[PDB]
Amino acid sequence: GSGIRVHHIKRRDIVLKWELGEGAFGKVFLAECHNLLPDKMLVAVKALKERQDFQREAELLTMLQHQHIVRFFGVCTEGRPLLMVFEYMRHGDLNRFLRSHGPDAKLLAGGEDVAPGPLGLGQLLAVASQVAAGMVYLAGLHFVHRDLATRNCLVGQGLVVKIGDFGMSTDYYRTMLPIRWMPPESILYRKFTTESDVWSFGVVLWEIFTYGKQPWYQLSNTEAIDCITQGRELERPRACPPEVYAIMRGCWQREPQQRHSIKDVHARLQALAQAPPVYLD
Ligand SMILES: Fc1cccc([C@H]2CCCN2c2ccc3ncc(-c4ccccn4)n3n2)c1
Repeated sequence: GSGIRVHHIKRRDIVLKWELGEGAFGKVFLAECHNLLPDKMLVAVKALKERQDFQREAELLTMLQHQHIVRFFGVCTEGRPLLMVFEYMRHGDLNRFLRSHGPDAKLLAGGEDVAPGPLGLGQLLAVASQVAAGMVYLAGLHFVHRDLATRNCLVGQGLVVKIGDFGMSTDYYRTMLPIRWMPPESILYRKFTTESDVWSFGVVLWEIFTYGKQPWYQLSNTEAIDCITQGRELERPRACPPEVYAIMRGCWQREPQQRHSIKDVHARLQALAQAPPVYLD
């Protein structure tokens, strides 16, 4: 049948090195690949635990290509396990990267490409702008991401940041809803739209400027649901300038239609990134 051509990779061409991570996304390995882009190169490989969903995912991953979507190279389906092959993002998921650079961080981090310790305001803004740029692309295709959160973004060489997992853990509530990232219309009416992604992106913005804290971390899942549906908003992070907090708050309008577009949000973030406001205290 007709569909997107998905690149296939021979199995003897993939040499698994070791596991990088486990979780809701499956098992991810570091691997060498021959011959992807002409000689040998590191990639990330997702090995699937347990068939039909895989091909659909591979098709969609093939379609969704952007500077701020993690590069997908193709699949290996000759024998088990099924493999999906990605560019290797050397700094891992954005939530852990943020935490390792937070003030609270227990150890020093890096990396010859990024300084250890807290990120600059300009860098935090560059991280936010890049995730937004990714979201602009997806909204342009009417792709709705139902689990936008820093745990699903990846950080590569020199602080390039990309959306890393599409969602096709205490951050979830029993399906599993990333309830702390969800807008009122999702919780109340089970509606999720591109405007709902603007809300979630507002929460991502908060994650970034708290160096990866969990939204409403003091509260239970039902208590957080109470906050979200009663109109209580996450407080301004100490490292977050008032200009950036105004952007978050624009994302958190109760009425979806009064939230600013992701295009507008990205534009304001990128402007700040190019000229970061002075901010202390
Ligand atoms: F946005 C996420 C969050 C978590 C996992 C992924 C996985 C599943 C889909 C693709 N992917 C990738 C793709 C490339 C890559 N380079 C390094 C890593 C990685 C992953 C976990 C821990 C350390 N490193 N990854 N991970 C994406």
